[PDB]
Amino acid sequence: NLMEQILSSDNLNRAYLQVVRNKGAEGVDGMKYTELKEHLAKNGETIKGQLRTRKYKPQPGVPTVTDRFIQQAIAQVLTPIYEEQFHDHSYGFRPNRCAQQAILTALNIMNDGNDWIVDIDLEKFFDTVNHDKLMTLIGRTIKDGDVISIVRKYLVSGGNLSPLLANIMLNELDKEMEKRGLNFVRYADDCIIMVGSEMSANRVMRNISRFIEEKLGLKVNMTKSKVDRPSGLKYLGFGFYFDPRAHQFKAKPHAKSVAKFKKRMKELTCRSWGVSNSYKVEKLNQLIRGWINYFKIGSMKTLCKELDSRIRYRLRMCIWKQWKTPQNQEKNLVKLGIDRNTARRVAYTGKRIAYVCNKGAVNVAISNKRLASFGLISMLDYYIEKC
RNA sequence: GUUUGCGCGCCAUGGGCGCGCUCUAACGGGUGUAAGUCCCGAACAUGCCCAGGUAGUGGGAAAUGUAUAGCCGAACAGCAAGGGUGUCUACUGUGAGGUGGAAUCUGAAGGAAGCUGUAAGCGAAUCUCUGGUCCGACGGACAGAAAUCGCAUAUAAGGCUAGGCUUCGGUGAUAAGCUGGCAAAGAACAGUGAAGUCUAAUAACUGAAGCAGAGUAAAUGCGGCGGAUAUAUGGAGAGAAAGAGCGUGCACCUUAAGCGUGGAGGUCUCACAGAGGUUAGCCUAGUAACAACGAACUGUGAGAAGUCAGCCGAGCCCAUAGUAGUGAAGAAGUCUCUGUAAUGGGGAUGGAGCGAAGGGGCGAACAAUCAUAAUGUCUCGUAUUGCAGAAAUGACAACAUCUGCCGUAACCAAUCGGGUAAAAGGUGGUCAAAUCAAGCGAGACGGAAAGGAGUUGAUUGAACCGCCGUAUACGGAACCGUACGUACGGUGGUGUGAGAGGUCGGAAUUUCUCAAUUAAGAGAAAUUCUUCCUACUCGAU
DNA sequence: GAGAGCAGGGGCTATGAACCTGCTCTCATTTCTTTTG
Ligand SMILES: [Mg+2]
Ligand SMILES: [Mg+2]
Ligand SMILES: [Mg+2]
Ligand SMILES: [Mg+2]
Ligand SMILES: [Mg+2]
Ligand SMILES: [Mg+2]
Ligand SMILES: [Mg+2]
Ligand SMILES: [Mg+2]
Ligand SMILES: [Mg+2]
Ligand SMILES: [Mg+2]
Ligand SMILES: [Mg+2]
Ligand SMILES: [Mg+2]
Ligand SMILES: [Mg+2]
Ligand SMILES: [Mg+2]
Ligand SMILES: [Mg+2]
Ligand SMILES: [Mg+2]
Ligand SMILES: [Mg+2]
Ligand SMILES: [Mg+2]
Ligand SMILES: [Mg+2]
Ligand SMILES: [Mg+2]
Ligand SMILES: [Mg+2]
Ligand SMILES: [Mg+2]
Ligand SMILES: [Mg+2]
Ligand SMILES: [Mg+2]
Ligand SMILES: [Mg+2]
Ligand SMILES: [Mg+2]
Ligand SMILES: [Mg+2]
Ligand SMILES: [N+]
Ligand SMILES: [N+]
Repeated sequence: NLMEQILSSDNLNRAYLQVVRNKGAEGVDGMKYTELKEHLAKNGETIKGQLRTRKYKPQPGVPTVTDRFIQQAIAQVLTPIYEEQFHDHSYGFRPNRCAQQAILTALNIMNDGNDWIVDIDLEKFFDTVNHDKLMTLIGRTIKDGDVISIVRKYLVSGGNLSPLLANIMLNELDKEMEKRGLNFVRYADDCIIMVGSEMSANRVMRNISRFIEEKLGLKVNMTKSKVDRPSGLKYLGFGFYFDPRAHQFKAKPHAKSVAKFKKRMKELTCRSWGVSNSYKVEKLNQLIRGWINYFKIGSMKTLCKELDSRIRYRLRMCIWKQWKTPQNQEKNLVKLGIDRNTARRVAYTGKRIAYVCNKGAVNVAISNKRLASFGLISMLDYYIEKC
């Protein structure tokens, strides 16, 4: 019956729509995602019969569009009921779940008083699992042998099937967390487990590693998995800290995520980048919206204002280098309100770009108000608006 | 399409090789056959230091100037022949046009071999040693090339900017260079500063190594080797060594804005004829040119402005033109020494030739594209086999798993000693399974289906970035530039900007027609995209 | 304006780094050219 639910016209159309919304690469067949509608209209009976009589290929990284499409169909039918059996503190590749929820729940549990963190990471996941125990776990849940044959055929050969099957594999780890009596959140093969004591956390860590290497079959990494205080814990891009009052543990953008944002911002504000500065401002704005929307549940106000000053400095260097020329620099400085003596003095200091864009007449002519009216969004103001 | 940028000729105020005349170290001495060379003797004025941040006097150590004949002339100021304008005014031509004034810009990095006065800088054979800088292409530094070696270099080597931490801590002056947060180069100013050399005197009153970070790039950095170095490159030691100015000779050699002179091809104007249109009369264009409207085209003569930008282009065609110009002070040809990566340079004969300019066509060659008997396998059996689950009975008291401590200072955060599967404990018993057995696979082992392991031609190469060698000139030695400076030779790299006009060609959309007044079928008017052309207007070099 | 420091808090991973407040403090520039992306 579950292959009849896979091979039902609504599900096939939704898998097609999700594939053409993804707009992924073609694969080994080379077929376009725009070609998928024609090939469905000309092989609907062929695809459905080749799947129902178990003769289908899983042709083998990017999957082929027909392979990714059938993977989508099985994933849309198997993300429910598996989602019904899942735990509450699992947040990765699930509907209505994200990293923000994980950080909120981790903060609430640490604020209960579970200071010591057990970091457990699963290493090289779909390589490490054997297919038979995974697929008899799926068989414990799914009773239709056609689904078992097609899913195993996809495993012996990313797309939405793979994180679902991974979350099925790690739901046993979550189940034994609930059985053991432990507080945790898990996104997707990265889980932090929160207990109260160092002896407790070491014992929990070794018991978990023994469980995963024995019962689950996966092998955990000795390098990435560790025990740590929340000051030393990163999780889904978030660092952590303790507020000086004891009321809250509070989320912090980790230094790696801050460095990622700074790298993308320094790319988007290159001086020699030949696009117009309105385009750089627009791309910078979109990057700022994405990063602030990810980290608005963290505490980064000093970081936001320092990054604002950095962005404005780099944009002033961009504008000054686009003027390029001492008469052009003097003309625009006089236009923006600098007197001609200071404007000529600064404009014939056009080389030393960083120095003159740091201070003085360039800071007055290219002001924060004028950059705001130019189109630049402050990190601080958008951050205060978001939370 | 970047003031100018073409051919040919002339001319040094440019450079060589000679001849002369004069001058050469503040002012004097010496030393000496011989002094511009080597040595010796003052003052004044700055630089620096006697400091506490200054002045003002007293003092003093190195350094510089007055103060070598002389050179040069700022990114210094002024003058300035000329050039441009779609600005304005006059005159003259029938017109294309021309000439003269004002106004404004310009007078440039390549010949008025522009002119005048500076600031600053420089300023003497040769040898030896040494510092710094530059070069050994281009190319993120491969490939290709005639074109250094090794290493490293974009989740950014490296340099630089502002702080922090840990250790330490007084001689200074000359002085090329280095750096000032980076595309590259210069000039300016500031801070430093290599190599050595020189000094380490006097007296007072009134900053270094490192260390991790942060920020900042149109990318080269370090070391070796070889070479260059008159911005008269910083110095040290030798050196009785040359340097400068003026004049004058050489069938001396060269030069893009100087002087003279040529401008085809296209474009435009006028006058005659023919061809036309319209009312013997008048016109022949315009829309940038092609195209299309239009009667507006064709000859002949007379004139006017005017050329002159490498990118695949040897060579041939048109016309100035076999003309200007060069050639007998000796051409072409031939022979012979040779050089480069390539372009060349001598000689000896020979006796006359050689031979331009702008713009269009055609085009060899080159580059890019375009065309011309197993395994395995489908379906059978054979023995197995991977991973679920349930359970007749045995073996035993240990197996997991979750909660973080002990004492002491009269009172604990290894705050004080010890430990971290440390106390005290909870929680669930722990496996071994005879038997039975799911679904999906995996290999074997055989038996039959099948199945098999260049030529030639066409299109395109629109434009652009350069680098390198020689010659020849400049800004500003080098480096960067002057259209890749230009000319001639070599080499890589990028790829077809916008508007407007045409093609209104090909394909799509709206509406008609055919099909049958049926189609996501075909044709047509319009529209859009698109192939292609046009410096016509910009933009880029 | 961009960039620093200080304190100035408290609690815990306690003689450190986290954050969010302030003060409080500096740095002010070649009055010139040239050439390609
Ligand atoms: Mg004398
Ligand atoms: Mg005497
Ligand atoms: Mg000149
Ligand atoms: Mg000149
Ligand atoms: Mg003078
Ligand atoms: Mg002088
Ligand atoms: Mg000198
Ligand atoms: Mg070179
Ligand atoms: Mg290079
Ligand atoms: Mg760096
Ligand atoms: Mg000197
Ligand atoms: Mg530079
Ligand atoms: Mg200089
Ligand atoms: Mg030499
Ligand atoms: Mg000197
Ligand atoms: Mg010339
Ligand atoms: Mg004429
Ligand atoms: Mg001309
Ligand atoms: Mg030409
Ligand atoms: Mg061309
Ligand atoms: Mg060509
Ligand atoms: Mg021309
Ligand atoms: Mg062709
Ligand atoms: Mg010079
Ligand atoms: Mg040079
Ligand atoms: Mg050059
Ligand atoms: Mg140039
Ligand atoms: N020109
Ligand atoms: N060029």
